Amino acid sequence: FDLYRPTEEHEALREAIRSVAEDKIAPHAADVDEQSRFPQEAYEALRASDFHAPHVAEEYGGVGADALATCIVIEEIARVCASSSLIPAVNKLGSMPLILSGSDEVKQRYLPELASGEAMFSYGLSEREAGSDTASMRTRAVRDGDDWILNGQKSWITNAGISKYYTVMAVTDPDGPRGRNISAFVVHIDDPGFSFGEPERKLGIKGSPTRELIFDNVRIPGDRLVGKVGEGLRTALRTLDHTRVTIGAQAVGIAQGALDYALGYVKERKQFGKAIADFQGIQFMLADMAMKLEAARQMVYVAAAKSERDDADLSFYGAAAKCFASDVAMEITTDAVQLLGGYGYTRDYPVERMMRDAKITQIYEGTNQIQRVVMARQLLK
Amino acid sequence: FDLYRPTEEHEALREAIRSVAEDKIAPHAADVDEQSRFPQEAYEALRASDFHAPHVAEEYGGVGADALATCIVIEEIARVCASSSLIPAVNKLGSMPLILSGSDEVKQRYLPELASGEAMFSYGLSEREAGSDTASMRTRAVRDGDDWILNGQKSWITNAGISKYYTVMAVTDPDGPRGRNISAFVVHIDDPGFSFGEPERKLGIKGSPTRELIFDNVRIPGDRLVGKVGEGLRTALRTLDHTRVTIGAQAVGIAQGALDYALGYVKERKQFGKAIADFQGIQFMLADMAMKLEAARQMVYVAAAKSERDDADLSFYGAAAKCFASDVAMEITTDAVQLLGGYGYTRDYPVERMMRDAKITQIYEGTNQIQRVVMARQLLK
Amino acid sequence: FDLYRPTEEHEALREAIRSVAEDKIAPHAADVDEQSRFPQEAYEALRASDFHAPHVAEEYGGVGADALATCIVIEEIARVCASSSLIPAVNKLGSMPLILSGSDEVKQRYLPELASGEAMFSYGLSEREAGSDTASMRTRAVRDGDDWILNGQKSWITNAGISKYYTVMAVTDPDGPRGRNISAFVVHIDDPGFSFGEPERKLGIKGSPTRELIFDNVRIPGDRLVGKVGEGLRTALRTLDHTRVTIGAQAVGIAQGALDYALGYVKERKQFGKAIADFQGIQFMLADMAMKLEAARQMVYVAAAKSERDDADLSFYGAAAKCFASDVAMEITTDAVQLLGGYGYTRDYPVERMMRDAKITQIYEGTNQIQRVVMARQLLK
Amino acid sequence: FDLYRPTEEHEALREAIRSVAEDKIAPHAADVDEQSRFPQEAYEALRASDFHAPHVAEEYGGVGADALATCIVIEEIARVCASSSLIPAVNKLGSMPLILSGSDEVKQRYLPELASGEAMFSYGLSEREAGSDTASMRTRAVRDGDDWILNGQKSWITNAGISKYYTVMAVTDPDGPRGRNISAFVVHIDDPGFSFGEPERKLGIKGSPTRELIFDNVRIPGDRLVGKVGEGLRTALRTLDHTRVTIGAQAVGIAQGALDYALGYVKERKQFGKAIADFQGIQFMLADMAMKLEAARQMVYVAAAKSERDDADLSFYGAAAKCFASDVAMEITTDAVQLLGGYGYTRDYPVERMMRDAKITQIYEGTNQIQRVVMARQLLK
Ligand SMILES: Cc1cc2nc3c(=O)[nH]c(=O)nc-3n(C[C@H](O)[C@H](O)[C@H](O)COP(=O)(O)OP(=O)(O)OC[C@H]3O[C@@H](n4cnc5c(N)ncnc54)[C@H](O)[C@@H]3O)c2cc1C
Ligand SMILES: Cc1cc2nc3c(=O)[nH]c(=O)nc-3n(C[C@H](O)[C@H](O)[C@H](O)COP(=O)(O)OP(=O)(O)OC[C@H]3O[C@@H](n4cnc5c(N)ncnc54)[C@H](O)[C@@H]3O)c2cc1C
Ligand SMILES: Cc1cc2nc3c(=O)[nH]c(=O)nc-3n(C[C@H](O)[C@H](O)[C@H](O)COP(=O)(O)OP(=O)(O)OC[C@H]3O[C@@H](n4cnc5c(N)ncnc54)[C@H](O)[C@@H]3O)c2cc1C
Ligand SMILES: Cc1cc2nc3c(=O)[nH]c(=O)nc-3n(C[C@H](O)[C@H](O)[C@H](O)COP(=O)(O)OP(=O)(O)OC[C@H]3O[C@@H](n4cnc5c(N)ncnc54)[C@H](O)[C@@H]3O)c2cc1C
Ligand SMILES: CC(=O)SCCNC(=O)CCNC(=O)[C@H](O)C(C)(C)COP(=O)(O)OP(=O)(O)OC[C@H]1O[C@@H](n2cnc3c(N)ncnc32)[C@H](O)[C@@H]1OP(=O)(O)O
Ligand SMILES: CC(=O)SCCNC(=O)CCNC(=O)[C@H](O)C(C)(C)COP(=O)(O)OP(=O)(O)OC[C@H]1O[C@@H](n2cnc3c(N)ncnc32)[C@H](O)[C@@H]1OP(=O)(O)O
Ligand SMILES: CC(=O)SCCNC(=O)CCNC(=O)[C@H](O)C(C)(C)COP(=O)(O)OP(=O)(O)OC[C@H]1O[C@@H](n2cnc3c(N)ncnc32)[C@H](O)[C@@H]1OP(=O)(O)O
Ligand SMILES: CC(=O)SCCNC(=O)CCNC(=O)[C@H](O)C(C)(C)COP(=O)(O)OP(=O)(O)OC[C@H]1O[C@@H](n2cnc3c(N)ncnc32)[C@H](O)[C@@H]1OP(=O)(O)O
Repeated sequence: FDLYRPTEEHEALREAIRSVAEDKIAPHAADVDEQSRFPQEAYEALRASDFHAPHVAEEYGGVGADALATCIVIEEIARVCASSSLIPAVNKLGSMPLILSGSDEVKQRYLPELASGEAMFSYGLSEREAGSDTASMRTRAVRDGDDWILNGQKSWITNAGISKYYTVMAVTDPDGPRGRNISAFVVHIDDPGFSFGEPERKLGIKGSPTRELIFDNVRIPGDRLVGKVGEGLRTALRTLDHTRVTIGAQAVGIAQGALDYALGYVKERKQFGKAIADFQGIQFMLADMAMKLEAARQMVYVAAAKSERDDADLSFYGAAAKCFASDVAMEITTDAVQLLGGYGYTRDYPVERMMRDAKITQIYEGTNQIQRVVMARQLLK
Repeated sequence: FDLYRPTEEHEALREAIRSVAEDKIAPHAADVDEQSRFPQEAYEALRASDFHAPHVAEEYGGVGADALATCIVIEEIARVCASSSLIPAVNKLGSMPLILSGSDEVKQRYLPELASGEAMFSYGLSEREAGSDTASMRTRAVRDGDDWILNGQKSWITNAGISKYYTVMAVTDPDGPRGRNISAFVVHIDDPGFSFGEPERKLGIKGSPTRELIFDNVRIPGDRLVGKVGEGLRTALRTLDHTRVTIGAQAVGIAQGALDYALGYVKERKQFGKAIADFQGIQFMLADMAMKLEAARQMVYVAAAKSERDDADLSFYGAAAKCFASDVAMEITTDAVQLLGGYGYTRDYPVERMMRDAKITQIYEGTNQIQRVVMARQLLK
Repeated sequence: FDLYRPTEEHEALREAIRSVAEDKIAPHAADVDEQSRFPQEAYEALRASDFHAPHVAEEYGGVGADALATCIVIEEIARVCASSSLIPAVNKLGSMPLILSGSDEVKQRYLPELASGEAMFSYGLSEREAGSDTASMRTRAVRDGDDWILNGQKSWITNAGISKYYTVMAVTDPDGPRGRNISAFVVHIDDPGFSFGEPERKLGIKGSPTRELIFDNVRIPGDRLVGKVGEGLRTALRTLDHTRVTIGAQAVGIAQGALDYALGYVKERKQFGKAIADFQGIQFMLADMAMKLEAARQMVYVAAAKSERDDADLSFYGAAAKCFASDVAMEITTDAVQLLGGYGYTRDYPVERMMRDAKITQIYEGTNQIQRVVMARQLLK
Repeated sequence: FDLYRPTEEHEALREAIRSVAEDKIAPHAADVDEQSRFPQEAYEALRASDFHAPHVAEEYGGVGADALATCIVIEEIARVCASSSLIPAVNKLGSMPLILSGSDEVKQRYLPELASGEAMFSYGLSEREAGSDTASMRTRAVRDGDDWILNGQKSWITNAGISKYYTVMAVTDPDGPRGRNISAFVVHIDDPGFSFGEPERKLGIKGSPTRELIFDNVRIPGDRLVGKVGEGLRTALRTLDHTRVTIGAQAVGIAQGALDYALGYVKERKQFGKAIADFQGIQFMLADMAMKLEAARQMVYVAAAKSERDDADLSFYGAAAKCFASDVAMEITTDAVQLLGGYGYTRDYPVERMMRDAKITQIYEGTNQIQRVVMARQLLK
């Protein structure tokens, strides 16, 4: 009766990534956060064992991992270092427009490099004046001969400056129909006229660089185009249906690492002659954490399986899984800090970082408010 | 990729029970509640299509439906009439101690009658002074020759007076070790010295009779014994691991029928020139309802599959699924009443009954407080 | 230091109404609910001790109680019978348009009768197609000589059929400016062409009659007019600024009676060898109930004092106090049912009625959704 | 009708502290947090206008401000800089054992210095192995001639290293009765054998130093004793009844500054052609923030007035106000971050610091869990 559980191969993949995460990634998490620096140790351990971008097809030298497997990887990394979890998460986000809409030549040019881990990918959608409202973006791409000239800026780009390649969405016709006048392009770190802004000072995922892309007449070849002229936003949003699920998986992981730490702590700590775990009010809190986490985890796995089959209701299930899991992670991390008392408020324990990191999950890949707008559209048609 | 969904056979069973529920059961739900009377129409339609006790093995003339199938049946009935959903739910609860612990002869005597629907089952555990604290029960069974003599009372028995057979737990040794001095017996409606109390006046599931069993020197044969002397509480609690999941499935159904009604209503109703559904604050409420329901539904299906395999962690997952789904159903029904305004507060719409019925799901088969005690034990060992 | 408490005279008024409520009103509450019948015993005890309409000015034979005193009365009644609390609450709601906008002659005609308790008042604003959207009402009043002719219907009128007088809002010019084409009139129970609909079957406040007013060419004298032609909605909404606070006071009372009962119960009931109150998870629940109730109570008193002074920010504080206190009452009553276990789900204990009654407080005098619309307008200008 | 509001003198004090806070304190808040350094600018502006310790009696050169006035000061500072708010809050916490239990000579020695602002006070209760469980503390004070010798350690001391004087609680008889074998002493920064630990690295209130006190045979005169031998814990806990209210006032302030910023932001920011404030889902969020804040604020003022009169139920009201206001501040700050989107997650806006600072309010002066233990004791006796 193999209903409603991961396969044996998924559970073996879980032990393998857990093992890389606990030995190679976890030891460096406090320092990655404290110095706001890229988790280089984690990148190298993920690259050595093929967990840095597992979703890439075997045809390109990839692992060809399914959508649920990929979620388990991101979850198990996020359990110990949220910044590190963004290596596979943003590698998927940036590459997915190619995998969904790109020509065989574009795929063949870029995906092998991701597969071997010589290159990381970023995704450039958001701007200063168009975050949630992606259709109002102002970055322009103009034909010049067979070339494209890009002008404008993207905001908030994860792994910017480290990533070699940048999937960038830009207006290809300012008079074309709203939502359908935008195209996707691969931009290289060394393209002319392309700079980065100063790194953001953030609440959490501090080791993940977050920076503006600035495009000053960036000339790029015509073969940088991903899919069809004007179909770029369509591709960028179809991407978010799949990747929202991985941010759900991240939130679950962050929540799980916080619960693991709090549980271990309250079994050991004694006040009034008893373990903190022996107080029923604490038991009730722990039960609530565990029950909500498990509900979020299963809902993520249901959405991941939907992502793998491309089920017609993926839009609702990806928004619900991401929203739910991020809300739950926010509550659980806040409670994990609480359960350690004074100690939980200090950087000597990891729970305060986990609380800081959880808060991003409610904002990126579409604010939980936008998630609710998307869920309501699906219920009402 | 058949991960994290019901089988095609489960979806065909869903359309069949939905069809019986909408045509034969739903039309009578308001009257079942209003007159506090047994849903006889529903019993007859469930019996005619083999949904009154689907879990019984084919060996006994049953459907031999798996634990998830059984949950979908209870869910789809509970969508339209919570009182009716208790026909399969309490049939399982009452029969499960036989299925788990009874001899071939006991099973062969009672299960065929349930399978054909000539008999309903009830379960007698709780007492006046021992609800949550089952191990402190005072109903006694004393050997007399080969017979047993039962003395005491059970409280709160669902389908009492309608059920022909009663799985009753009683102390078989007042000096034996706590938790392990209790046995299970099948009691017939016509056994000597056995009466019922006056029906409870309840908030909801009003058509489901709820009554005390009174045992005044009830003489019954030695072959009424279910499993082993002293192992009765062990069996009764193992039962609740499986059946807690069906109360989760019930809560989901109640919540789903309330959301279906509220959605339909807010698309039609206009204030300030627009459909109520067009107000973003209402959209956010509806999204929250739908997202929480879906998280509860999936968590129930994960627990049901665990019930079918008898996974070692069933105890945690059944308590979490039941607790979560009942909490969520309470919130959603309260919000469904709200979304209809004045109309939602009247018995002309079904949402107020659905709110009243949802509240029981937080109390029976173990209060949500006891669910949290059980979940905390499992996390801490 | 007389800051942030009621006066000694308010505390003496509290003991007097508590005393009338516990002896004369409470004994009949279960029967008032069970038979859906008017609380006649309560009306007579409130009339005998001047608590049926205490807000009326001494100039009219009234008690001239301030807005906070009036809230304490409604609170202390609502502690034992929510239906009874609506005698002073709807007496205020119906009379307030006269007190605020009526001529000396209108006041002199109607308020003395309320003061002595020969007459109850109702308020007719809502319609079938205009609840929340009051400005879209369709009840019309047309001049004919010096008379007015009323045509249409009002929905959901509390104490209808018992009340002698009806403050009714109607369109006095279908071409006039939206919001400012409506007038208020006093309608007598015996006016020609005036009938009532069949009583609503409700979830709670079942002893309070709730019925449609039907106006079939109701001819009434020109001196029935309350304030100025077209200024009627302005008066009706100014009323709701004051009266929303009394529904806050009601919710507090309902919540307080539920907490009183649950506390008393969990001190007495024993499971597992201890009082239910000795379990820390229950302690935490009780603390949460008590803390939220007290926050709602104080916020109501702050709004009541604002109502008495007519502070400029009353609109925000009345909506916030009503919304908060009703949300809190809904949660507390739901938890009070839970704390009694099985017993809490039966009509032999009063907590289930208190839960049913609490739910109305989230809907009338402006849905909590409308309360949030009003609060957001005030924050944003 | 002067019910349920601050006096005119309280509102004039509010404008004066608001004015000092916005001009002299607010400009430095981001840098105080970013460099984890003491808010020296704020100390000097508070000292110049007599807001650094306003509660001290005029008899000692103080302002003699009442308990509500003192709460408004802490609230208005906390609106712009939570670290700065702890100057008056910890000055009160440290001095209160003297004000409540100290001799005229002890008061005359220490309070004038606080009043003029030449000295700050700290309070040393908590230890490594006794936080919540204060009665189990192990710091010892032993008589030697007329002197006392202190040995042990205190944990988590706010303003340690800056404060000149330290009210320290220590065991004065290890064989005496639990709870009643402890005394309070004033310790000077230059007493022999007294050192500080390395400053804690914290989530928030980073400019407030938090450090261990280490006592290595600290010899101090007999006249350092505050009140009576063995009555020290009694005094320390009576203190917390008053000071818990100021942490409520702090939380309110933090919440208010976060709401002020979010409101201002959502009126200006446009997506999809409209101000973010024009989206009803955002309106509902803002209403909820404002309504909960106001309920917390009033409940704090009610508790402050109780603190000023020393009402018999202060214990319940101080725990409820502190718990409620800190829970509400945690939710509101989390929502304020959310309402700014990406910007809210960066240190260029103050909302993320406000979220980090709010979390401490749930932990110090007694964890919200301990607050619930205290509230349940008061309800149940
Ligand atoms: C750490 C970090 C990393 C990021 N990485 C990337 C990346 O790699 N690639 C990329 O393209 N982007 C990235 N982003 C951008 C991120 O997804 C955007 O911030 C997000 O889409 C919100 O946009 P915004 O900040 O402009 O907020 P806005 O759109 O200005 O929204 C502000 C507030 O308004 C609310 N709101 C907006 N519209 C509505 C509506 N219609 N109804 C109700 N409420 C509404 C929002 O929920 C929010 O609370 C990143 C952001 C962060 C913080
Ligand atoms: C409609 C209905 C149908 C029922 N049908 C059946 C049936 O068919 N068969 C059957 O055997 N029983 C049946 N019951 C009984 C039901 O399961 C019991 O009410 C339930 O086990 C709770 O028992 P109680 O009412 O005695 O509450 P108590 O055990 O008295 O509990 C009272 C309160 O204390 C709390 N509490 C108790 N122990 C703890 C603890 N250790 N820690 C924290 N909080 C605690 C509970 O959660 C509850 O809130 C039914 C009940 C109802 C209402
Ligand atoms: C027991 C009872 C007694 C009553 N007594 C009286 C009385 O004495 N006098 C009287 O005049 N009326 C009375 N009423 C009417 C009551 O105040 C109305 O039901 C209320 O104003 C809501 O109107 P409605 O039922 O038409 O709901 P609708 O206005 O149809 O609202 C339906 C749903 O839409 C939501 N909604 C509506 N507008 C918005 C919006 N703009 N933004 C977001 N959500 C929105 C509402 O909150 C609600 O959830 C009574 C009602 C009841 C149930
Ligand atoms: C920034 C900061 C500043 C501080 N400043 C001062 C200061 O100036 N002076 C001072 O004396 N102290 C100070 N403290 C100490 C602070 O008040 C303590 O941390 C607090 O009393 C909790 O103690 P703890 O950390 O040892 O947690 P513990 O007591 O170990 O508690 C751990 C967890 O167990 C829970 N818990 C404990 N007992 C129970 C129970 N009986 N029932 C249920 N749950 C329980 C707690 O709520 C918490 O969630 C400060 C702390 C911080 C973080
Ligand atoms: C991970 C980060 O940090 S980066 C990404 C962060 N940003 C986001 O997640 C953006 C959040 N916003 C969005 O998802 C969208 O802008 C929304 C949901 C707000 C909708 O905005 P709208 O202006 O209403 O867009 P609309 O729904 O018209 O979509 C525009 C076009 O894309 C298409 N589209 C939208 N969603 C999808 C989808 N899931 N799959 C395929 N196409 C889609 C539309 O159908 C439309 O094309 P069409 O006109 O030919 O049908
Ligand atoms: C559906 C209704 O309306 S009817 C049922 C309603 N009532 C309930 O759900 C009862 C709620 N209460 C319970 O579940 C239990 O009484 C609990 C969880 C509170 C535990 O009570 P305790 O006194 O702590 O019982 P304890 O855990 O010692 O269990 C007693 C015995 O049953 C066994 N047992 C308990 N749970 C299980 C289980 N899930 N599977 C098998 N055996 C079990 C124990 O191991 C023990 O036997 P042992 O001593 O040989 O190990
Ligand atoms: C107790 C029950 O069961 S009965 C009452 C139940 N019904 C309600 O509570 C109704 C709920 N709805 C309302 O409060 C209103 O209809 C609202 C808040 C939704 C606003 O509706 P809108 O169409 O937006 O009305 P608007 O705000 O323009 O008000 C109409 C007029 O009344 C005035 N008005 C509104 N509120 C007030 C007030 N508090 N005081 C004085 N005048 C007011 C307006 O200023 C306007 O007159 P103007 O154009 O001369 O300024
Ligand atoms: C601000 C910070 O960061 S510093 C302060 C941080 N720490 C705290 O707030 C500590 C939290 N803990 C406490 O409040 C207490 O230790 C509690 C509530 C957990 C109670 O602990 P217990 O061991 O149960 O203490 P108990 O209630 O017996 O109190 C000990 C003694 O103090 C007395 N006492 C307790 N509360 C008070 C009070 N509010 N007023 C006066 N005396 C009091 C008791 O009556 C008792 O003396 P007694 O035996 O003569 O009656």
